[PDB]
Amino acid sequence: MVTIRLARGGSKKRPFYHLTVTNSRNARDGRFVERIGFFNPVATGGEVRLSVDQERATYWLGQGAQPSERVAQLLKDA
Amino acid sequence: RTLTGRVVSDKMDKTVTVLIERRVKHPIYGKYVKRSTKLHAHDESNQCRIGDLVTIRETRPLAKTKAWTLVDIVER
Amino acid sequence: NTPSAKKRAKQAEKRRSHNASLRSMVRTYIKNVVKAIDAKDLEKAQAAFTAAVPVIDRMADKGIIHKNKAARHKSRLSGHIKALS
Amino acid sequence: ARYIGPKCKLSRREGTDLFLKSGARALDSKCKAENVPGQHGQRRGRLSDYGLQLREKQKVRRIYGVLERQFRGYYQEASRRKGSTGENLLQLLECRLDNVVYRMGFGSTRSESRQLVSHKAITVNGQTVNIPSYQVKAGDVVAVREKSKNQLRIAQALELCGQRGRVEWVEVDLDKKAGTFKSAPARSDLSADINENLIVELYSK
RNA sequence: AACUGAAGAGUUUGAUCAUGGCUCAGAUUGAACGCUGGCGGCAGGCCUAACACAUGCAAGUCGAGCGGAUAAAGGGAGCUUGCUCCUGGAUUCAGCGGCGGACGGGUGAGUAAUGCCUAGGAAUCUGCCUGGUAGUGGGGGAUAACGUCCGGAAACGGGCGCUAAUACCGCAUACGUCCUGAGGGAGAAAGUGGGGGAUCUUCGGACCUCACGCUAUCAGAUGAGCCUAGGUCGGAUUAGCUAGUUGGUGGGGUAAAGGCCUACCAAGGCGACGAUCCGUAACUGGUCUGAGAGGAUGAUCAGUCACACUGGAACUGAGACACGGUCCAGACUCCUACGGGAGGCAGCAGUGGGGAAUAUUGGACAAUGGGCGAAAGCCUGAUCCAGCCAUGCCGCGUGUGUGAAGAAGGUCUUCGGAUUGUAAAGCACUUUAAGUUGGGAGGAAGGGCAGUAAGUUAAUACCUUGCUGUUUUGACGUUACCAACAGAAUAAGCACCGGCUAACUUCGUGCCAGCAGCCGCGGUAAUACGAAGGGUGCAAGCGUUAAUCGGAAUUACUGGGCGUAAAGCGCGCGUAGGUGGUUCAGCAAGUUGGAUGUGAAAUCCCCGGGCUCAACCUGGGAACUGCAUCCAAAACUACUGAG
Repeated sequence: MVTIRLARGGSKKRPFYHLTVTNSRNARDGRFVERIGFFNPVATGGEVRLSVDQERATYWLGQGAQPSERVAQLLKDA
Repeated sequence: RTLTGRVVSDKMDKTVTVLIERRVKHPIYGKYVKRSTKLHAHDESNQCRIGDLVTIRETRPLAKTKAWTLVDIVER
Repeated sequence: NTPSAKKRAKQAEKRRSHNASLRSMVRTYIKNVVKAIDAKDLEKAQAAFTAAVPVIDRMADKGIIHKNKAARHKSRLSGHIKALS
Repeated sequence: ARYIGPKCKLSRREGTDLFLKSGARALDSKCKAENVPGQHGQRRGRLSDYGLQLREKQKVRRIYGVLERQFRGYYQEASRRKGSTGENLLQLLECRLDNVVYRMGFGSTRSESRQLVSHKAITVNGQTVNIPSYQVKAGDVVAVREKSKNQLRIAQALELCGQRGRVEWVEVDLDKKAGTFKSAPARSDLSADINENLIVELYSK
């Protein structure tokens, strides 16, 4: 299956996720089909937490992309 | 995609051989050399002569080392 | 080791022995047709061809031979019966 | 690592005032700045041509208190920016926080301003900064923390502002002790003894 | 958003100009060693023996697939405090099954080629996902468990007897599937669970509905297999190499084109544009130097390939010729009742060995992810976190002010003094980090339970979904961070000082010991050896060694030379190849301009944004010089036609 899930970038104790669409049998930090947004939990000041783009998420979700548990709510809270 | 060369061989059976010249440039000295190319175009009717000027195109492989075919004979 | 690889080990010969019976049966009903061609037999091969088409295709949807392999014998063996006319 | 030791002795080799001692008592009375230091303080002659460029670079590097690992770091940010690396090298040494505390006049020496930053007594945007490398911007309201507004180190130093004047890119308020860094300096308030065409040429070869 | 840097010196000579070597100043490393040693962030840590391995752990999960045996609560009775039996039954897991172990983690042995990059295309496949479409009718024979017997030192093996399934196999039907020449012919399936109006009935059940699962098939994404063209290290003191070899035909074989394979036919194929052979090496996006052109190099991170003690081989399956699978042969350890067996850390730790040299037998599933079940849950040595090591980059401390009797004390001296030096001492203040005490976020999204509203329906029963209410969850952790208390207390070395090259004099030593990157010093006055004062460079580091690129216009495309410094074949003729006088005309292969597809993300660069700053993290752009397909222009080169 293909799936929409979260990567992990940044230092220790300061994460920064990436909404990628990947084949399911890959690594976390490995290859991907494309990337559509990010998610910053520790965003402070001028930083933006959610930055999903609704165009490609309209495209992939109509072709059987299967989201994760956190991405079940982040697309919902837009 | 369509190439052009001249025939050098008629020895095999339903199989012709072309020379495709080419001017590549040298990567560091800025000069256009000539370096050749020699294919095995699939002849079809055993009717080309040594010294022609023909036209080839690419198909699926027919034997091994023979994937190009013959479009048409341009000039003698 | 595991107590789960030793289960997939026992579960391999129970299918290896089972698939071999379903696989060799196909080949006996095909060699009956080919040995009947070589003796220039028109009606002997025609009877063997009739009762071997259902054996091949019923062994195709079980998943023993692939469905494009069963599509290949039926085309070629018809091409040798029309060459006896 | 700072420099802890004698401080007339640095002013005594380069042969200038250099503004290192604190009070307005006297130059060349605490110091005796007539000679090169050491035993052979009388013999002189023919500074080498390489030795002139190193003497100019070491002069600018001892006014402010940097070390060379930091100083080459400022030199990279000079050559990154657009145009006139000599002026840009100075304006990254003017915007540093231990300089601006000295320009406002919250200390006698420049090394006193380093200690007032280091003990969390200085704020920048309303929040505490204790780093003597903080590059301030245009319009940062440097103020003094209320727990130490009664220190005589700050009160006495404002009478030492009389022999200095205002540098006309700051403004200081002698009641609430809240300076305002107005804008960047120009290449007119800096003294002509420093040379922006010897330090740049030293870091080529 | 677009964007700039190029240094020289010493050494051949009585001296000079030139040619030409050598050596130094720079920035860098998975670095090692010597001296010295406060702190915290963010990083990295077997480059050598792919050399053997003690002991722990690294892939299992489903009782809403089916047997079986454990049988609670409770319903109890009875008998006299406890047992008896009964009744239901919640739990629980050895077995059959469905899935998954082909993903994730590790290492660089092999391979000089279509392996890997870039551009293309045609002959195929694809479990789980999405969109559809047509179904989900009936029937039979076995089998483990469990019995029981027999054999084995074990590791286990054998026999007879019994039972079930979504296990397995016929039969029935079928497009919108396969083959066929139209004509015609061939092929499937599995049920469990929540409910329930009516009705048949032991609501054993049928029944209706819902969720789930299964069977054909078309399309979409995703992954995979093939073919062409080009590029891809040194050696010419390696020049010929090859009979499935190179084509054709007939037949097989594989998901799929092909000498892939075979039977005859034919005598071809490649090669100085370097075949063949030898020697070494995993490639790539990138890193390190450079002004640039280039030159070396492929640690960590990412993509691709290749292996899993050595050599083979297939099965199972959607997809392996399979790191914790099977069979065989070999080598090597271990067990044994001597008959036979067992095992594979190039998974995480760890031991031995090698070596100039490289870390703890940690903590957890809370986070992000995977596998199974979607019902919660369960597994996870990949992940997220701690421990060790100045192994690197970036930041902060080791106090601040005043103070000349210019004190002792030291070294030198023309004996007058000079210098160490406001430096100390003395006096007045300051308390970050470290220490101590109190306080204290953010990483948490959910799940349970209850309620309610929507749509499913025959039945707002169940269930799905909004929402409400209530309750529960963190390895890190004594969290970052904040406040208070103590007091200047808790905290500086290392090389060098004749010239290149910043910085100097006395004392020992006398061709001895010794020094050294090059010039070269030392024979009794040494600014070069050994010390002492003084001084200069750098700092929590400083030095040497090893190794690349610069400087080297010293392999010169950008950017050199050949009368005498090294360098014009003894002279001809000439094949491949390189270059082409002059007018028109055509053409568009080069060439210029433009458009589209591509050039993975990271890295570098530019403008911003977050951590008290910076390193670090991160948003938007440019760039990736390329290759391909189209459109136009026609000066010059090419090709063509005429002079």
